[PDB]
Amino acid sequence: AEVYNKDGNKLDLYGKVDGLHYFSDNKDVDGDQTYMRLGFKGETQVTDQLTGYGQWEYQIQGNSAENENNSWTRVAFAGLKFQDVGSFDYGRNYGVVYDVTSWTDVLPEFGGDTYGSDNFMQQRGNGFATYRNTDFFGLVDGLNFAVQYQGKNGNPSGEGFTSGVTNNGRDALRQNGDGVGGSITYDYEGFGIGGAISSSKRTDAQNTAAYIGNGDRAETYTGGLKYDANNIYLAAQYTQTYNATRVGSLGWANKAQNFEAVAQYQFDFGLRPSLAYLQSKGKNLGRGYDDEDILKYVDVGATYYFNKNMSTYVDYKINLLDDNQFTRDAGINTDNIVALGLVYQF
Amino acid sequence: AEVYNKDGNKLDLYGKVDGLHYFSDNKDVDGDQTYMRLGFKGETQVTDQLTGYGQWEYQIQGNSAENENNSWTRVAFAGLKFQDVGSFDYGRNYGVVYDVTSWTDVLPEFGGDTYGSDNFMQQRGNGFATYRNTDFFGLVDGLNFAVQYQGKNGNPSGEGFTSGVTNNGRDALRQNGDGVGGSITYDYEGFGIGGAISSSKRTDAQNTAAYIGNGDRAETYTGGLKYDANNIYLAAQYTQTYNATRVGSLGWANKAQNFEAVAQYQFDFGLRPSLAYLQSKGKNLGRGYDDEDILKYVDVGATYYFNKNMSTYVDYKINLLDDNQFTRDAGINTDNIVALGLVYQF
Amino acid sequence: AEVYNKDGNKLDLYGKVDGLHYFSDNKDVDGDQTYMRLGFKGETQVTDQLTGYGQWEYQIQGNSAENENNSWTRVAFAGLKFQDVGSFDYGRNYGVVYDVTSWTDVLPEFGGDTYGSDNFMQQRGNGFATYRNTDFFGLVDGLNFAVQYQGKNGNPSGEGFTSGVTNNGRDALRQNGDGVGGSITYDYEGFGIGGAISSSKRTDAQNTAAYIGNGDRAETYTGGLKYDANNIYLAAQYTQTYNATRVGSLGWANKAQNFEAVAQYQFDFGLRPSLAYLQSKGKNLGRGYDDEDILKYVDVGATYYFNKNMSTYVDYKINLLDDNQFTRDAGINTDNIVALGLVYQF
Repeated sequence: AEVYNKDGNKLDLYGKVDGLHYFSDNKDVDGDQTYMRLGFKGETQVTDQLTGYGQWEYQIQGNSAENENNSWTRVAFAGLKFQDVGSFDYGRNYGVVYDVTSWTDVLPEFGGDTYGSDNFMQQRGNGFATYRNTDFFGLVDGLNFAVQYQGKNGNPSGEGFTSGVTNNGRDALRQNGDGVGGSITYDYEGFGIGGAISSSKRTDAQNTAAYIGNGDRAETYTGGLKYDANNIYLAAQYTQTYNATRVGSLGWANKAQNFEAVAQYQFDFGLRPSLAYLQSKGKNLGRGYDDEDILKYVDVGATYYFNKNMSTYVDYKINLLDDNQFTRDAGINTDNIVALGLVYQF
Repeated sequence: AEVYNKDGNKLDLYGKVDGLHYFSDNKDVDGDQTYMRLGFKGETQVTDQLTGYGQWEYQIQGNSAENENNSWTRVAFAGLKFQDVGSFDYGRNYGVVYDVTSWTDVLPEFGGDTYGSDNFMQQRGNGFATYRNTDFFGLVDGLNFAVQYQGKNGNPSGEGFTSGVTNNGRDALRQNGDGVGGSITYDYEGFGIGGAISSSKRTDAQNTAAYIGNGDRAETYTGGLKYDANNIYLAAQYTQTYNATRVGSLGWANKAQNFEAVAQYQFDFGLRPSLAYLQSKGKNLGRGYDDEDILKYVDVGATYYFNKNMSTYVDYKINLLDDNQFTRDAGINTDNIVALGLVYQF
Repeated sequence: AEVYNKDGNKLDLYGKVDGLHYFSDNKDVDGDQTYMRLGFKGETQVTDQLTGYGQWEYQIQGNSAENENNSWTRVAFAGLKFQDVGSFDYGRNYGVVYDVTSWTDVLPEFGGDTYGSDNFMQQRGNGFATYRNTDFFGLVDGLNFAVQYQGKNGNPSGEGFTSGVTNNGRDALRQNGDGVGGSITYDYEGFGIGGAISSSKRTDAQNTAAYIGNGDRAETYTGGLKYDANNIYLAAQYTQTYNATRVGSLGWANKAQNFEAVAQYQFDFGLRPSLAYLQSKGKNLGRGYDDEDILKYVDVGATYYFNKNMSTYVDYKINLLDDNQFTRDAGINTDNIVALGLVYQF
């Protein structure tokens, strides 16, 4: 919670430590996943109508030995917020789509893995500019909508590259060009209807013949429904991506028609049994397959909260993906996983 | 100290900065050792009988240049604590043995180097599960005992390995298998008697012919005495490890019979002169030596506290190890060291 | 600001998040420069005349992807401060010269780039020992002067080196030997006159034939003037370095006669228009050039503060360096840059 509050500025340092264990026949994930997150969320009141804010979060891994450090900045964004107008921020922030897919991201640890960090515009990414209007400037409540842009993160500097070079370059699986997107959402009577659209130009370092799924731009459409009332949570979402969904290490997919569903219930003592189904179907991707789903699994779990600071979760990912050549080339999991976690948070 | 305390939860952010300098003829340690530690120790009261807690500490090095970062998570563990029953935690935590050897870890900077981080079960390590009972459920005070388990941390993923692979793999000198251990301690009238036992299965990546000291399991026994009264501190400890004591880079030792002693005195203004002797004898290790001690030195030092936040220490490690072929192969220090430190802590 | 204050010790955790964007034809800097800084500045009152303090700052980069972490410790120093005597600190701290050149370091993001971190003695560096006397032990106010020493940071350990090895070695462009320096400054009636002198022995790893500018020691002289009154800021500074000014990657320069000037004005609402000119002339360096300036540019910018926590700056670096062979060998920028930043700070 808030730790400093005086002279027109408040600042809370938040975070968590998660002692986590993965049990899987797939020895690439089996083991210990203990980690932590630490960050701050500061906000100042410039005037009775203008606000400023800065948030930052840093995830560190606690399962590595003493002689290596695994950690990364999840979010680091600064902006302003003018009342009944909206808020504008810049930095490394969440994607336009994430929010609606965040409706199906209420799992203990798994779930919402039809995308990853440093994807096109569908999760955490750098170079973001987001304008989020709340209540349509007061016409009606729970009618928010956002417009967002992102700049290019091309090839790294110093690696002999001569085209598509940016000071913060990276591997081609995580690069991107100039992209724009929007989102619209209405949440009333508990019922929530959300929609997102995004497009992003692709770089030449990604248009190579090694990575599959060549295309000019990446275009994502998402439509989702949600229901959160009387200790019940239901959510469904359907996304269609064109040249915008990763396929292991082989690159991306031409199309991807994934339909996610999740249902949870909150009991009067702190038990939350969750059931979430995910299927992401790759279609007309190429290389001889020309049709094969990227992901298919169910997740049955239970989270037990003792308060708003201490909790523990059990999770069971039943993977319904048989081992074939496409999976073995892409490196996509096919085994059932168990996740036992103990989370402290402040 | 505590910085946030309200709504049934308290959280203290603690740490220190240490401006340290090493003076040694061994140019591998001679130079600047300035560093810092930062972390949090949060605790919430679930019920009048059930507690939750989470601690985390991160050590960063301040003697490196601007273009590299040296740091690592020392401890990151979360658990619960039920009164007159005990506490159970998980994550990266301290070993079963450490506590009793912690009796001989009261030196300024040196001392307690018969083990290192990511050893078998004798210091900080990942994948820990520890149940510590206090006062034998109330029968008698100062009679605590702990039972602890640790899982395997095998070979890294993505390095072509096909056996003993875990998601948090590392080098073979720091791997381990499934291990279990216990400890029992009685501290009354200042007199403290402690004992620890630990065993750990070894992985096949460690059973190679390159690293010496092949064996099925690693077995450590420790017995120690302590005395802390009327501004006096005495401590002695004897450990015997089988296939569990590192020998530089060549692997481990078959046996190791180390006997540590330490004596310090606290004066009425803040002076603490410390004298600590360490000898760790490797026996029947192989490769032609078949008998040679791993470590032998004395440490004379003085710590001056100005308060509970600011202190400065002088330390003099007289190394009684002559330079032979075994040391030069293992990379074990043989020179006398001086350590001048200025420590601020909060 | 201060977050913990009780029992004779105070501690403030400070920092900032900066959403920054660089626009440049030089694709090595063009892109996103969003970053953050986090640290603590603790201080305890030992006696009514003796103080202890410890500061630490850590800069992390937020423009990198999820699978790499760019960060570094900027300052980490601990010391004591006896009233009307002075303060002594050790660790990674700022250089003797920086302060006077800090008079021309009042730019939004650019400026003060005639040196870099891990230079000889003119900015942040490790192994520092600084004694700063304030008011000449009370004879006259605003007459402070400092004496500072630094030890060697030679070659890294484990890289087959046999001479000039330190436990915290680095690349030869950032090494150094035993150096000493002093500084004297008088600030009265707003008028400030500052002067600094520094000398540093050079290591053999830097005396190679690959890096240009061979010489026994590095010697820097600096003289500067400042004026800060009635919402006006003027500053000028002249440095002459011998074997102490970096030249891209080719090593250093034999001489460097740089003359920096800056002028800013603070308006009654928060606008600060800044104009800063920098020229650093390399002379008699060798390799066939024998005369060529290291840097030459102007910077026109404007910073707008909304409070002491939220601000935003625009900056325009007009580079007056034409592209020749020397620049292309050294890797020195030649293009005009634009910098748009949004800074939140606590």
